Amino acid sequence: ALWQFRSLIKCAIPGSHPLLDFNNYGCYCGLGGSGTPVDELDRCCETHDCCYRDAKNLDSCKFLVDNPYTESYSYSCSNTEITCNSKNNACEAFICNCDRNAAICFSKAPYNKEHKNLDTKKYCKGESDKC
Ligand SMILES: [Ca+2]
Ligand SMILES: [Ca+2]
Ligand SMILES: [Cl-]
Repeated sequence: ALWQFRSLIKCAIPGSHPLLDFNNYGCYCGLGGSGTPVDELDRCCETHDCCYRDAKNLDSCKFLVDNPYTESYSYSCSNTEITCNSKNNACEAFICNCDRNAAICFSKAPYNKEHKNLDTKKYCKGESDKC
């Protein structure tokens, strides 16, 4: 679930505010995206979206017609470390892992505040590079 993803971000990056910080950043950090990623953190967000695309192609997820953004899963946070409950079903487990990979990628990527709230219409028009 989207709110859970943001919780994962807070876990890996306690020093941040998932919404104000990682939403409306670059061309892909936020709901969907387009164009060419502006930087490493932006690439993390692009990758994340493609992860959700892959999820929808999983057998289990297909049958569930599950929506990555609203599908809830079980996770726990421990000292900056994220854990996706092994009891989540295969689809839920793939979605949680997508979010987990994203959160970790964010934590490693440098944050460039000038990439915040870019004009998608004058910096992101076009198609994604991958997926
Ligand atoms: Ca996005
Ligand atoms: Ca669920
Ligand atoms: Cl598509």
